Amino acid sequence: VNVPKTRRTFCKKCGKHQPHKVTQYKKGKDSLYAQGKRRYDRKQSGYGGQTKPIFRKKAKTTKKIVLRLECVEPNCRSKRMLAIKRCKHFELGGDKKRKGQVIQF
Amino acid sequence: GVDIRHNKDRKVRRKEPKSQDIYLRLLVKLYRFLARRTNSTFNQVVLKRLFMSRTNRPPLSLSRMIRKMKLPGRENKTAVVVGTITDDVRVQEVPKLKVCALRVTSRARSRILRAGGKILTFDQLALDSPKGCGTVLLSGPRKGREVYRHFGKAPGTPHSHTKPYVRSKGRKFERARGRRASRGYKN
Amino acid sequence: TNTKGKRRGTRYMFSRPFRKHGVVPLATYMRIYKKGDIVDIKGMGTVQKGMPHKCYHGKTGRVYNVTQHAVGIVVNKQVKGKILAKRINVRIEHIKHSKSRDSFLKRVKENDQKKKEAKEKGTWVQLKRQPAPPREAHFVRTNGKEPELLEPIPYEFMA
Amino acid sequence: APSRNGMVLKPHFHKDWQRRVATWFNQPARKIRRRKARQAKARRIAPRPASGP
RNA sequence: CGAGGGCGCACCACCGGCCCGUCUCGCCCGCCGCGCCGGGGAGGUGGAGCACGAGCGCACGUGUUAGGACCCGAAAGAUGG
RNA sequence: CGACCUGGGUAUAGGGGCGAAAGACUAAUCGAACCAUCUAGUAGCUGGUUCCCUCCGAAGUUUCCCUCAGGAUAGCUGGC
RNA sequence: CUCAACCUAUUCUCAAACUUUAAAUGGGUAAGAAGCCCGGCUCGCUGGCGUGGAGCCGGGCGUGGAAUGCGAGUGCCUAGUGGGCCACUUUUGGUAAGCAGAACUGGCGCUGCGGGAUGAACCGAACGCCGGGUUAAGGCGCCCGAUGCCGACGCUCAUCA
RNA sequence: AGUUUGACUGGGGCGGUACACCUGUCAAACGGUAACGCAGGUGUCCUAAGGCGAGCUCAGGGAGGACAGAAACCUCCCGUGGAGCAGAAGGGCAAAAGCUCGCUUGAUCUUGAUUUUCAGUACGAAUACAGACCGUGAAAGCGGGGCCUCACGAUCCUUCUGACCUUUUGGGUUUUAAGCAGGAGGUGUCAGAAAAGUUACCACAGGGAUAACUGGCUUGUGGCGGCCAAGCGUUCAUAGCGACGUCGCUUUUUGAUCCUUCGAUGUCGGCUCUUCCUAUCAUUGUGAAGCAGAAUUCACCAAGCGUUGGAUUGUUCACCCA
RNA sequence: GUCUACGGCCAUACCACCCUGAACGCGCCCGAUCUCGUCUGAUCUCGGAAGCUAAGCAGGGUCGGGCCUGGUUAGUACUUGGAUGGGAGACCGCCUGGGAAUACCGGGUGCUGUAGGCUU
Ligand SMILES: [Mg+2]
Ligand SMILES: [Mg+2]
Ligand SMILES: [Mg+2]
Ligand SMILES: [Mg+2]
Ligand SMILES: [Mg+2]
Ligand SMILES: [Mg+2]
Ligand SMILES: [Mg+2]
Ligand SMILES: [Mg+2]
Ligand SMILES: [Mg+2]
Ligand SMILES: [Mg+2]
Ligand SMILES: [Mg+2]
Ligand SMILES: [Mg+2]
Ligand SMILES: [Mg+2]
Ligand SMILES: [Mg+2]
Ligand SMILES: [Mg+2]
Ligand SMILES: [Mg+2]
Ligand SMILES: [Mg+2]
Ligand SMILES: [Mg+2]
Ligand SMILES: [Mg+2]
Ligand SMILES: [Mg+2]
Ligand SMILES: [Mg+2]
Ligand SMILES: [Mg+2]
Ligand SMILES: [Mg+2]
Ligand SMILES: [Mg+2]
Ligand SMILES: [Mg+2]
Ligand SMILES: [Mg+2]
Ligand SMILES: [Mg+2]
Ligand SMILES: [Mg+2]
Ligand SMILES: [Mg+2]
Ligand SMILES: [Mg+2]
Ligand SMILES: [Mg+2]
Ligand SMILES: [Mg+2]
Ligand SMILES: [Zn+2]
Repeated sequence: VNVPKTRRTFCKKCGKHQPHKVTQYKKGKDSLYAQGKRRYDRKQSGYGGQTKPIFRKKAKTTKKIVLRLECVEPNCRSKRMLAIKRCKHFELGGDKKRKGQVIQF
Repeated sequence: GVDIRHNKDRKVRRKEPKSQDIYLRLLVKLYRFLARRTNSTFNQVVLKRLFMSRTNRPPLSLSRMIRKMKLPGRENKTAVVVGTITDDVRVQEVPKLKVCALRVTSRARSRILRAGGKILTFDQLALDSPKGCGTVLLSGPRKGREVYRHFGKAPGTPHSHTKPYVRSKGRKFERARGRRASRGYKN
Repeated sequence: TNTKGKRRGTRYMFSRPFRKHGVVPLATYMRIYKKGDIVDIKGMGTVQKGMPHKCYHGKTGRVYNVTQHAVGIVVNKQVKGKILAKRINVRIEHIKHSKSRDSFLKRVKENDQKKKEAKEKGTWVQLKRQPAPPREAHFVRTNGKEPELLEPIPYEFMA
Repeated sequence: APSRNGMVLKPHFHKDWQRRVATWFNQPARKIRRRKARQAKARRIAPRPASGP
């Protein structure tokens, strides 16, 4: 799919439709001090081996793309997450399509 | 052969008190005669309530009895309850009531008598009105019991507001998955 | 083994009648539906919005709610050994007024008129419908003409 | 296996509890022994208060 | 006996009302702390709620469960000899 | 007449020993001895489950489950 | 002159995954008192309009508005079961099967009894202990209850009837 | 050293996925309805192929026009859709839902209700509203994704976003952490364990719920017959045969099934021995011939009697010698 | 008796060809300055009124096609329920009720609402 890099959509802080910058959300780095990670490290230390399941049975080939909208209002930089459907190829602000054009020879 | 079904032949109802209380059995003997030998339907209702179990004879508070006897046209009538009359400490003034009950709490009895009221047992009521004339036959709240909060549709079904059976109440006891949209679903 | 698709087995059920395709006639949008009237659920397939499920095609219900384009209908549905009153939102293209209620409401007004006239005039008239009684005794005239004799025809191989 | 409506019960009887069971058949005897010791102590401290300080 | 009429128990259906959470809208009030303070309203919606208590203790029955667990039954595993 | 047969004395002990090797032998037990204990181990599997009369009286189907010899669930049953 | 294709008007034969038409059996709803008809009141909804809609408050109407039958409503707790099988009919795979798989009703399972010699299911009929009467399905040479009727009319000879 | 090494399944394995879904049919004119039933499809794709508005008409054909032809573009006429609408199929659709333009982001922020599967649980998907903020159009309106039916995912954990929000334990400040609300990272065995083999050295609990051997149903296949008679038979359908078709029987073949047996019915062949069957090889008595005789072939009554010795091979079968 | 504007049902209204059309109307028609769109004032938009019913439109016609409605087909096909009916079967008959569809043969060829005109 191809979503433009800018869209005018509802901003919850402004309470109205505003222009937004559109980027692709990427998962942040793990904290190592999240409570679940702290519990995992304590559980794993010592003898006993692997104490939690390791999935290793992958079936999906795609992910739901998440767009991070940022309100371009200078005072309100409020962010939001929109999920769109699954797609194998994702393009941000790519070239648009034209109808009456000659396909490359 | 006859094309009939026999699964509803035997009607399930109390034909006698399951209690062995001989004082209850004596005034069951009294009202069994009254129901049979009069045409009063009051005696039939009183007799069938004498058979009834305790959960089917809930206590009647003083406030509820006062409220039902204060309705227009019920003055100088005998409030009859087949069960216990219970004191209510949420009422401040007790009017002059004439009551007939199976049991009356010690404090409810003292309050009624101080107000100038009268308390009758069911044999005194039979003498005072064998046909049950001039009476207000009252009942306690039948569904005012904790079991009825758990009865109904299952708690895990939509639009059901029935209490679940939990050993303890707190934020860790049956509040996550199936109770809020943030944990799976809510319904 | 059967799929659970919402429109499985509705190939003819939602198809338009022969030479009745095209634009939906506008009087179907001009019918007035109020709370409490009886409506048959058809389910035409030209309009894909507000379509009732295939189990409600041919069922009759009672309107309980009116919106801009649809109505809410309380319609009975039989599920195994119990019947339970479903409430469905159906756009008005897929419903029409049930004439069974119209016929009965007509008969009520006629009955109340007939009682009113009979009381003011001094008569008693049967108002209940009675089932078709046994035929009365009558005379059949031959009109001087003997009944025509009928005999079974001989067999022959037609073709 | 759960059956219809009920309470999720978690009995703590997975740990060989039958080998550590305290019965109380010596409770009436313990009350007698404590009572006798109380009386003996009061006799020992003759005019002093029987309870203590 | 009795057409009609009346007060209506319990309970059921429905409509209102009140309490806590959370939204939306909006205007007022309080004062030793004039505050990034405190209180209040209307309209939806979430609660195992209120709406003149019904529980507690004891006994019995049935059902479910943890225990050797209705009775008998493995191939095995472990500790020490 | 030999890498021969054999007594007695010694050494090696159980996931160990010993094997010119067959998973052989290790007290009639060996692809892990025997003894006691943990232990009445667990079993969705097989077998059994003790007096009389009266009344009512089924299911082998729905949905979910590493579910298919089992359960939960609805249904059908009885009792109050 | 002739044969093709093409077109036109006809003609033979078909369709579980074709169809104009279109049954039988079947599915839903209605057959009143919570109804009908009068007046009024409320609304922040709707709006040319005292307009619409809904709600509420009074009043008057009983020939109780098809047949037939039946006393209903409602709650709690709950066992067993969750291998099924058979028959008429419809029906899928298979050459077929006492095969495998569906639909409907009934049955067996859980069920004895009369008959089919015999038999889980067929036909009749379902059951407390008995006497008398009468039947069902089926029978009435003898086994073996009952034709030991002066039964009626035909058909049939088989050296595998 | 510990543990695991899915399920369904006309036994199991191999093969497939009938394991989560969608279309038509089965399906017996409501709905529902099975098999490793039939014909197929899905794990995507799309800033437009989403949302409005406007203007147009599509497939195909006929007739014409320089190059230009059977297909290049232009023109007229006919054209109920015979095209197109992303994809499988079905439905639907014509100043449409198709094509081309213009403007856009309703594919946004929210609370409930409902439908579908259904236990009337969830997820997914969908329907009708209500409250915001927008788009488009002159407006009525239409739009909170794709014309409809499919295109997907719990707890725990992680990660991001939001409240000048709550807690962070004697008080305060600040980092940090925990929380509340909403997205995402996924479990395809798709209501969601973290998982390779081998055993003939094997073990146990069971199973005739389930295979290997008999028996039973069936008889496709095997075997043996019949009907018709185009032909073969120097001629001549039928002495002897019998193509194209068609009707049967048999259970000495092999399948099909899984009813009995898994707290056991000893599983091939030979040897030995008895009996039975007839669809008769010989012998007895016969009929027919393309029966001169001899020999042979066909058929009838017929199972009384006989049907052998050996080489090779475990063989049954086979083949050869006599 | 008709028409116009807006319609309801959506062919008894459609399609092919022919004839007639008074009056209003509806059109065809004339032009591009403005408004507005085009490759093209053809369409659309605008400004008109010389001419014409040739066309559209209306009415009528056709042993017209279609469509609508009847008869026939036909108590046929199929079918609910029943039998210890028949038949080796395949299937068939009867009892009890329901009951079609072609071909073929007839008739018909828009009704109508609101508002506003014309018709001696
Ligand atoms: Mg019984
Ligand atoms: Mg309420
Ligand atoms: Mg229980
Ligand atoms: Mg035991
Ligand atoms: Mg182990
Ligand atoms: Mg070996
Ligand atoms: Mg043991
Ligand atoms: Mg078993
Ligand atoms: Mg079967
Ligand atoms: Mg059984
Ligand atoms: Mg039974
Ligand atoms: Mg029986
Ligand atoms: Mg018998
Ligand atoms: Mg027999
Ligand atoms: Mg008798
Ligand atoms: Mg006999
Ligand atoms: Mg005899
Ligand atoms: Mg014969
Ligand atoms: Mg059907
Ligand atoms: Mg159906
Ligand atoms: Mg358009
Ligand atoms: Mg909105
Ligand atoms: Mg849509
Ligand atoms: Mg699953
Ligand atoms: Mg010849
Ligand atoms: Mg078997
Ligand atoms: Mg079987
Ligand atoms: Mg043996
Ligand atoms: Mg033997
Ligand atoms: Mg012979
Ligand atoms: Mg014609
Ligand atoms: Mg018939
Ligand atoms: Zn903003």
